[PDB]
Amino acid sequence: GLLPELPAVGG
Amino acid sequence: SHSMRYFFTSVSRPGRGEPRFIAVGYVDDTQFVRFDSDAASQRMEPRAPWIEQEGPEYWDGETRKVKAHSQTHRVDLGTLRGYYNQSEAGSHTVQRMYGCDVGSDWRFLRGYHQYAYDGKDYIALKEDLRSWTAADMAAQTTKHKWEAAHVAEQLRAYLEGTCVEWLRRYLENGKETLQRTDAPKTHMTHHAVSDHEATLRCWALSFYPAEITLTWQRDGEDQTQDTELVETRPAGDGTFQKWAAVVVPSGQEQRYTCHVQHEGLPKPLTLRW
Amino acid sequence: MIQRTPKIQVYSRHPAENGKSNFLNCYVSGFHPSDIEVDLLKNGERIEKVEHSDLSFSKDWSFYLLYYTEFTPTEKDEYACRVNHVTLSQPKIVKWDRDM
Repeated sequence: GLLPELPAVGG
Repeated sequence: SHSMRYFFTSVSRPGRGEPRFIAVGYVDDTQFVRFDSDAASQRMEPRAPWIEQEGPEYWDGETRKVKAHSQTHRVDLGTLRGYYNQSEAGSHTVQRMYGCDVGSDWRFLRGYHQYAYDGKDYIALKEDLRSWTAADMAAQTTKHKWEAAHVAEQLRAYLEGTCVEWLRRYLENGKETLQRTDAPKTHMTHHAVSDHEATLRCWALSFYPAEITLTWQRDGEDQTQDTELVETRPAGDGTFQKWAAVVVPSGQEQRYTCHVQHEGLPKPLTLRW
Repeated sequence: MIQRTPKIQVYSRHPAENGKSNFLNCYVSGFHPSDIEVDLLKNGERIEKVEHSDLSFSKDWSFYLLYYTEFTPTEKDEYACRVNHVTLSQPKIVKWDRDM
């Protein structure tokens, strides 16, 4: 099961 | 020891449209899910029988999550094009891998979350799951952003908790395959290179997992010279293949032994011509 | 962007016997970027029913793909893998040897 919230490299 | 990993690749398409996005999920060396932005369904799709057990709410959730992942990578490509002062004309690639390992005890062992731009390290979560390796000054910007927003703690929560719980769930539901070792089917072949010399090749076929060691000895002593070890390759049915060869003087074939180490073998195997 | 050339292995899934159905594999690995053209050839002519795996990569970020087709080997028929990639001036052809 995937991460619920992926972090974006530019916030 | 077991692992769950997800791999993500996004390729920008400057000519027209949005990036090509491909996501794949693995338990150990078994791919179990995929998403492809160019496929028809636009859903997370199954790639192993044991995940098909999962009901509609799993597939809706994973589809929702994988699409959100897709958009993050699209936005990332834009962000990084700016950070690296690149034009809109070129195609570029972002890659991301994350996941968890559990030990023999089925308990959390290690977590990963790392990122590359155009095939070079960009940023990686370190083993402590509390700090970041930024390769360059572009990545340092992302590092300061992620430290201010407490991204590490959020990832840690998944990687030490939810990730391991999914892995455990999958290992049980797929136990018939995922917790079965397939020991290599071994044999040796003989190829006459001249009247004076011969190539012995030691084969390892149909093994799982992919991890394996093939070594040659002469008279019982590790030999490196005049050997050739190919990269382990997929058979296509979920198992793997590998070979190692040694060139020997003709008539001396009997001095040489191939040694095979694999998780599926209680004691290591020895072959001899 | 870095550019890594593909390593190529061409091989059958099972030990090859004439007249016995099998699978012909072309495994491409170690390459970057991901856009690559891979064809399986039967006596120089491209085979039409060729499938491939979903794009993934190794620890060092280099890509890998498996291209494959069902085939029945014979004594006479030549098989090969034709690969094109930005790292190559001309498309590279690797012939299927029986070993290997």
